[PDB]
Amino acid sequence: EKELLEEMKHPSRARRAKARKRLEVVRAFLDSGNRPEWMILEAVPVLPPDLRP
Amino acid sequence: KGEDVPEPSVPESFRVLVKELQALALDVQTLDEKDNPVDIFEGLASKR
Amino acid sequence: YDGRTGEPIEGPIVVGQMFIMKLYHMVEDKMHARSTGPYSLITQQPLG
DNA sequence: GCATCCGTGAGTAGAGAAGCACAATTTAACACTTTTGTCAAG
DNA sequence: CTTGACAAAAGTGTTAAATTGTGCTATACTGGGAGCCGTCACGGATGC
Repeated sequence: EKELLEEMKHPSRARRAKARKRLEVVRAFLDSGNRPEWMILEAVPVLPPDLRP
Repeated sequence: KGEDVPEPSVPESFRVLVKELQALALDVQTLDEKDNPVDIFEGLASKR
Repeated sequence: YDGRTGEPIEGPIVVGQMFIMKLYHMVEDKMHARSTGPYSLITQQPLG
C-alpha cells in the first residue's frame, strides 16, 4: 500500500490510474481482513447431497 | 383449524443459495443489528 | 329484430352466412387450479 | 490515441469396445440361546 | 395382582456361498481428435 501510494504521486495519469486499480484491491483485503492467499483453494467445499440429489 | 396463518420464515431457496455460495468457497453469513452471526439453519449445520 | 324486446334494431344489420372454425385451444384443457401439491426437489418450490 | 479480442447481455407467461486366477470382503443360510409377549394358575 | 412357563420373536454366533477387489498376462507396437458458423452493441482492458 505504501509503495502504491508513492506511485500515486507520479505525474503520469496512466501511472496513477494503474496504481489506483491495484490499491483498490489492496485496500479491500486490508479493510475486510481477508487474507490474499485464500483465493487459492486447498480444501474444496462439497455441496450437500440433497442440493445435488 | 379456522386460524390465521402464522408469521413466515426464511425461504428454503435462500438456504440453498447460501450453501451453494459456500460451495464456491464464499463465506456468506447473516448478521443481526450488532453484527453477530445469526443461524438460519436452526443449528442443523453447526458442528457441535 | 331484437328477440328480447321484439322491436327492430334501429339500423339495418349486416346478416349473412360465414364459415367459422372451432380451434384446438379449449378452456376445458386450459383451466387449472392448485392449493397444495408436488414440490421441487432442490428449491422445494411448487412444480409447474 | 486507437485498434482488437474477450466478456457480457439481449420480455413474460404455459406446454413441452479382455479374460482369468486368486484373495479378500460381504451376504445369507443356518444353528443357537435369550427375550418378550401371553394364557393358564392362584 | 404374581406365577410360570411357554411359544413366538428376536438376537447371535458360525459357516458357507456369493460377491467384490486385485494382480497379471513377454513379437513388436512410442505426439489426438473434431471442427471448422449468418448478430450486434456494449464496456473494459491491453497493448500498440
